[PDB]
Amino acid sequence: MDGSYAASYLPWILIPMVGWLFPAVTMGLLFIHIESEGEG
Amino acid sequence: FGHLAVVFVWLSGMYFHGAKFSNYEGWLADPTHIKPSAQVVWPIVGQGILNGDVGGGFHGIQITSGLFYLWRASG
Amino acid sequence: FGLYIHNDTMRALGRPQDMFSDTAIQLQPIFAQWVQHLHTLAPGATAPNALATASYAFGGETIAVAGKVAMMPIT
Amino acid sequence: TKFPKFSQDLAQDPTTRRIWYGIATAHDFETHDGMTEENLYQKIFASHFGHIAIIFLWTSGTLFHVAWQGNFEQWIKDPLNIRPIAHAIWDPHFGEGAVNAFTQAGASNPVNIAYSGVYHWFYTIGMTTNQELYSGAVFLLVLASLFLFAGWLHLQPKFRPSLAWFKNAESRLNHHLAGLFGVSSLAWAGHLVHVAIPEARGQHVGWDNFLSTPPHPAGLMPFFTGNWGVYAADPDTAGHIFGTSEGAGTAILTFLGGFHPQTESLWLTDIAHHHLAIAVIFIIAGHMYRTNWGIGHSIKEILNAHKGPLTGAGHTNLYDTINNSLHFQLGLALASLGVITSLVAQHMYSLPSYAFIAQDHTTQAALYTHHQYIAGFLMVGAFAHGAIFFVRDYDPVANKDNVLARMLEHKEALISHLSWVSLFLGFHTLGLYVHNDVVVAFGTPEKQILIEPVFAQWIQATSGKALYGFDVLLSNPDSIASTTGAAWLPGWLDAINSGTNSLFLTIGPGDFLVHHAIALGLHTTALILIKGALDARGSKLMPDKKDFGYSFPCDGPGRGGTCDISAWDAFYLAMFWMLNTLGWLTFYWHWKHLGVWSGNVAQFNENSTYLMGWFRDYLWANSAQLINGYNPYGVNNLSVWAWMFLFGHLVWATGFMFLISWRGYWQELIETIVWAHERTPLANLVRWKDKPVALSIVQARLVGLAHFTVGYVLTYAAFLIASTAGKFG
Amino acid sequence: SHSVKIYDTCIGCTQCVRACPLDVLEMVPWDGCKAAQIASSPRTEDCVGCKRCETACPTDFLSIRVYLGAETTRSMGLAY
Amino acid sequence: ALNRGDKVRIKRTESYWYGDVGTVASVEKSGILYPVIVRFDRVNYNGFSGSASGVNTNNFAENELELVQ
Amino acid sequence: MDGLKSFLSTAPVMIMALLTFTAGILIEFNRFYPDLLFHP
Amino acid sequence: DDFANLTPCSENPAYLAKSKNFLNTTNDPNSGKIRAERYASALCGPEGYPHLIVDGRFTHAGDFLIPSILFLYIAGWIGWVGRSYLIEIRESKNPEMQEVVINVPLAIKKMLGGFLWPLAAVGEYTSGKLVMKDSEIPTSPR
Amino acid sequence: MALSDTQILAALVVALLPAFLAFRLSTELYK
Ligand code: CLA
Ligand code: CLA
Ligand code: CLA
Ligand code: CLA
Ligand code: CLA
Ligand SMILES: CC1=C(/C=C/C(C)=C/C=C/C(C)=C\C=C\C=C(C)\C=C\C=C(C)\C=C\C2=C[C@H](C)[C@H](O)CC2(C)C)C(C)(C)C[C@@H](O)C1
Ligand code: SF4
Ligand code: SF4
Repeated sequence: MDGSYAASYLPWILIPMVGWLFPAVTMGLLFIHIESEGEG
Repeated sequence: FGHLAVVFVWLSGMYFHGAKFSNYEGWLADPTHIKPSAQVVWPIVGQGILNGDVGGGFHGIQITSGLFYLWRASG
Repeated sequence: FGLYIHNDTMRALGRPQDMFSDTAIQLQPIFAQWVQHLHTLAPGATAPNALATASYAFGGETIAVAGKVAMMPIT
Repeated sequence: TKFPKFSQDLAQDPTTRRIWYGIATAHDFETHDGMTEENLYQKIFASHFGHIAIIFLWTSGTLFHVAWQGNFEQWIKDPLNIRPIAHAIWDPHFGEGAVNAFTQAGASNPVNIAYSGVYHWFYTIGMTTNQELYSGAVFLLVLASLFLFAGWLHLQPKFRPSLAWFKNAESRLNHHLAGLFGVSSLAWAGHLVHVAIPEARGQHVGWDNFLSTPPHPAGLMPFFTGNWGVYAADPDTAGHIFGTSEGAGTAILTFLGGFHPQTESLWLTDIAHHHLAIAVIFIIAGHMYRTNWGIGHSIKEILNAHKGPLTGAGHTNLYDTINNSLHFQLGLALASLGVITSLVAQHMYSLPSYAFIAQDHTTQAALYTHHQYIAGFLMVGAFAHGAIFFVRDYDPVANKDNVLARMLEHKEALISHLSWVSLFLGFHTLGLYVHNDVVVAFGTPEKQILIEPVFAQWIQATSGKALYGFDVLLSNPDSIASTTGAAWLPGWLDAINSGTNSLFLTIGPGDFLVHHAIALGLHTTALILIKGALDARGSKLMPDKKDFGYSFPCDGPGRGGTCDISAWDAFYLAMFWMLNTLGWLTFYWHWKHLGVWSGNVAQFNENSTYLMGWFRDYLWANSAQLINGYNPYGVNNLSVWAWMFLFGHLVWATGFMFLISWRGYWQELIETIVWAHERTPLANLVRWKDKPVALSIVQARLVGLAHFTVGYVLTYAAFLIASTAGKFG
Repeated sequence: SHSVKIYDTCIGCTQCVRACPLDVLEMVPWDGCKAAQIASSPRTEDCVGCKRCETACPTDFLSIRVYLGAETTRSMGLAY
Repeated sequence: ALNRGDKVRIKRTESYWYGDVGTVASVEKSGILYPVIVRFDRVNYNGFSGSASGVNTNNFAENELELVQ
Repeated sequence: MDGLKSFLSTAPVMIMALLTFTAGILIEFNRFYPDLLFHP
Repeated sequence: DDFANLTPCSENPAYLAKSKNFLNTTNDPNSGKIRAERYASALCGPEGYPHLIVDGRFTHAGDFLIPSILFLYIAGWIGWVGRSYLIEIRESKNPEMQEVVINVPLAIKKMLGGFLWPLAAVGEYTSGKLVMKDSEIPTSPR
Repeated sequence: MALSDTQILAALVVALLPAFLAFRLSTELYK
């Protein structure tokens, strides 16, 4: 899974974060916020 | 009783249309070369093209209800 | 249905070796094949007074009428 | 629970519905708890800033990805033989066959092929190297940052605009007409003259040397002395080769008309004079309304002065109605934008402006379909938000006896006559199609009812087309209209009479039938939308619909049953007709242009008069390569399009489950599942925070429509792209 | 919870009261109709919004209306 | 004013028979908000889903009806 | 009988009788004069 | 010199080539020949099929006009007889029952009087009882 | 010519700024 464009290593780390890390992070943050019973 | 009468009318109609408007007698002589057919169309607005040739010089709608095979097995 | 979708995706991704196919991961209906084999052997000893099988769909010879296949084994 | 903070009614809901409706009513700032008009307007201002910044970021990303992983510098060397590249592919789930299939357009890795037609646009506007694209992307990043900061700034207490500022119509119109439209158009004309034209004539000009390179040999002397004709002398000859100095003229403003002989597109100098002239006109228009110097018109007096003895109060008090209602303004803007988008599509497929874009058929088809679908969505939204205005912001006493209130006086007549015209179109159009189908099927295709599109051909003749031999107006050389010495006529007549372009395509009976079908679809969709908007206030079944809001489920099974009675439900019904009409439109366009491009117009002309020809010669025939994208024998570059085709055919069907099955069944099933979870050991340790309930009726309708529309769009896009790419791409 | 409102066109036919399955409505003496009784909704916190009361009203349009508002456990008819 | 065997036109503005013509079946003594009883040939939408018919009678005030006869 | 007369005059019998008459008229006319695309 | 893209079917090579194999619609074997000779009068495109022109010119009045009057007369007949029967029924103390159980004597009597529907329509319009006043028609709340 | 690694990295660094500004704008709009 290699490319000839400049800095070919970027999608190797950027896509997983946009694929796994960022989605899970915002998923958990939003889940915590919507069930936050601190106020109304 | 009424539904039985209706079904009887339907069966008698099938037999009549296979007796008068069918090539069963022709198909019986040559069952492996003639297509069964028991519906014939009046030529009025071009639907006579539906009366395609089913073999043996007979023109009509080929039937897939299997009445011909039942009748042959029935003697 | 996920089996069908998984096969579709594997084929679309150029990975036919990861599919659920006879040339790949196989899901053989072993019970159906076994009962077919049993019913093929029925005329021999399990139903001795039977000349041939109940239907050639289970297995055996290919019965063909005229130039067309009437019935043959269905693997 | 905290979310949603803007509605305490939803925040106290124990069920999961609170999670759903909280999203649904999130951006409905009017109904939020403790909302004032000033806060509403300021929040809307900031949100609009955000959408602008998002648009700029999206454009910057397009530019950056094209510059990074594209083949722009290779494409300009051969625009008619090299596929443009959209972005690189990095899919770990890929296999060897897909990697081999997608390594296309001369790339050294899996990569996509662009179909937005942006390579042609970038080539035409002047940019030719990757560094220019990168600089544009960075500049757009900076612009997005500036607009985001502006949205933050005009939200601070020291910078929040007052309510009187928002309701200033005259100043807004003056600034947004003279400045937003006129000045931007003038700047674009200056960009074309100073950069784009010299670049297209071979002379490289950029930020480094545009200060010492005069666009014309005579700088500002003829312009200031009134001798403007100097700028129109020595145009580009017919032998000019784009991007080179072979056959290149020196004129910067011409009226050549027609198309470039090589690029099959409009001359750049024509675009320059066009945008300059419209800039002047817009600048003049922007000095109309009185703001601070006494001079200028005032909208209120103009509206109140145009009365009439037949309409009663005429346009009285309409100024207050439009100014005080944001939904009225939103509906007007959406209707105008939809009409303009339709115009963009129609005048852009037939009058290409970018070099070598008429020869890239796939991008042309994609652009037409895309902007037409956008126009349809906007036109639906205009009527939807107008119905919202009628429900919420319409004051009967203020608008008493004027045009707005008088619409509701003869609304029954409106709906009646619109129903009649829709039925009249549908009956006698489906009848003709079915008659042709039946007669052709009976082996006698000579009894078909074929009506020549007489009026459209007459219009084409009046514009100059001489094929039909009507000899009227511009087609008649003896007429005065063709003997005025217009500079555009010799080129325009040459362009229209050629059969090598889409400029006023030849038509026949099939085009007649399909245009009348499109008319049926438009009138029926308008019927649904208009009936919903007019009955939103109330009807015989529900005299007090306004008290129940814009979107409510029903009024129960009583009074005979009231399923789908809200105005929201009228919009929901109209969306399907919009999609169907767009499908008819795009099918007609695509089949006609497939025939045009392949040169086999005879196929369409013969087979478009009966529906079986549409079924067989268009759908069945052109799906041969699409469905073969991946095969038991291998995979080719159309594999992704086949997969998305099936994906759309699946999502479309999935929408039917929400559209047909309704709430009670799923509610009872969820009851059973809840019992099962509560009675299962090792699972009672985990319990839900929100009681699971079935989706509400309106939510179900919306979700079904969403799945339906997504499947529709994806299926048609996949089929169109695959068919055109296989045939010509 | 939902809001149940009763207007002055009621004729004291008690059909709305009988049709209510959750016992939200009631009858209170009045002087605007022959029956000298009018419907009342003292227990709207139990109403679910089944609109049977509206279905049973015989007057032109309705002397009783149910506007669905904030949804609680009782209003949503949840047994879990 | 209105009495037995009459022909009046409705002006309730939300009734099913708004603008329709009905007959005054009877009227009663004072103390009633809508004492006039008017019956109509056509039936309204009243009734459960699938009901055979509706309701062809109602009560109106004296100011909501105009005399036709 | 009176009942038979009333039954024969019900809506479905009337509409189907009229449809049969019209269909017969059209079919006979097209039998004798087919392929009538316009008044010559 | 109109319709330069259209040619008469008499000298259209495609129509002439395909007209010798016209199918016989009915049991009469000459139906194909009759159709072939009758369709030679109209205008054919390059596909060999006749076309209709409805610009309003009276040379092609057979394409649309004559059938237009022919259809309009029948449609007016049907509408007028239906409306008159409905109006007469409306005063029989049970209009709905006479709407499902057709009053065959009255029905046929109204049928036989529909050939004068244009004169009756104009007489009704002049007499003012063809169209009801807007104040006498029920309307939904605005 | 094709881009360089430093060009892509500088583009990322520049795009960091609109991310921060959008975060501030979203937080301000949430109020
Ligand atoms: C909206 C614009 C846009 C879009 C749709 C894409 C799309 C893509 N980029 Mg990309 N990119 C963009 C702008 C955009 N780019 C800009 C402006 C930059 C310069 C900073 C980059 C720099 C960049 C790099 C360096 C790489 C990609 C890669 C990719 C691919 C992997 C998915 C991805 O974005 O995550 C990874 C990429 C990022 C996280 C880049 C950040 C995205 C920009 C800066 C912000 C966009 C925000 C957006 C407007 C939010 C919309 C909100 C909306 C959902 C409501 C994908 C094709 C990867 C690739 O080519 O894989 C094959 C990769 O390695 N991009
Ligand atoms: C198992 C199936 C599978 C999977 C997982 C993928 C995965 C991927 N493919 Mg892929 N592909 C597949 C099958 C698959 N493919 C098949 C069968 C084909 C045909 C042969 C292709 C053809 C193909 C091509 C041609 C390309 C990809 C690309 C990609 C990548 C896109 C990056 C991405 O998703 O970030 C971006 C993420 C999104 C855009 C999210 C969209 C979906 C969500 C649900 C929408 C968001 C809704 C909502 C607002 C979310 C709120 C926020 C959320 C956090 C809660 C990704 C790695 C692209 C690539 O490598 O470039 C990066 C690319 O160009 N694929
Ligand atoms: C010269 C002064 C000036 C200028 C330039 C603007 C400019 C703008 N104002 Mg504005 N405004 C002004 C004075 C001005 N204002 C004054 C004096 C007031 C107070 C009375 C306001 C009050 C005001 C409000 C209340 C709002 C704005 C908003 C906006 C923005 C809307 C986005 C837009 O229309 O751009 C995009 C559209 C165009 C540039 C033109 C439309 C496209 C044309 C019609 C057709 C297409 C042309 C072409 C074919 C398409 C390009 C093709 C190409 C891509 C290939 C825009 C940037 C809105 C906002 O929030 O923005 C921040 C908003 O809500 N203004
Ligand atoms: C200028 C554009 C514009 C603006 C500012 C508004 C603004 C508004 N509209 Mg409106 N509308 C518009 C265009 C616009 N609309 C158009 C074009 C249509 C036609 C479709 C509508 C139809 C419409 C209706 C029918 C309603 C509104 C309503 C509203 C109001 C609040 C609800 C809302 O929009 O947020 C909430 C919006 C949402 C929850 C939408 C989320 C749905 C997402 C976007 C679908 C995404 C699909 C999915 C991601 C696809 C994945 C693909 C993947 C698989 C590849 C608000 C005043 C509502 C109202 O009356 O409130 C007063 C209302 O009932 N609008
Ligand atoms: C192919 C499917 C189809 C068809 C034919 C129709 C047809 C119609 N719709 Mg509909 N609709 C459809 C799908 C369809 N719709 C879908 C999927 C939706 C989304 C929910 C809608 C939403 C919708 C709305 C919201 C509205 C309509 C309206 C209409 C009518 C407008 C008149 C018209 O367009 O042509 C004229 C009609 C036809 C050509 C259809 C008649 C065709 C038959 C074959 C004629 C012959 C009768 C036949 C011989 C009877 C035999 C019975 C016997 C065998 C038992 C018409 C009855 C509008 C309406 O009522 O207008 C007054 C309206 O308001 N429809
Ligand atoms: C009288 C009657 C009724 C009622 C009828 C009513 C109330 C009718 C009302 C009509 C109204 C109010 C308006 C009518 C408008 C008609 C228009 C605008 C006609 C336009 C004609 C055109 C555009 C002719 C076009 C070209 C004319 C030409 C002759 C060629 O072809 C070419 C071609 C097709 C271009 C019923 C319904 C009750 C019952 C019926 O049986 C009879
Ligand atoms: S059903 Fe209606 S009229 Fe009867 S008591 Fe209830 S509110 Fe009053
Ligand atoms: S809606 Fe149902 S529960 Fe509520 S008051 Fe009416 S009948 Fe009772």
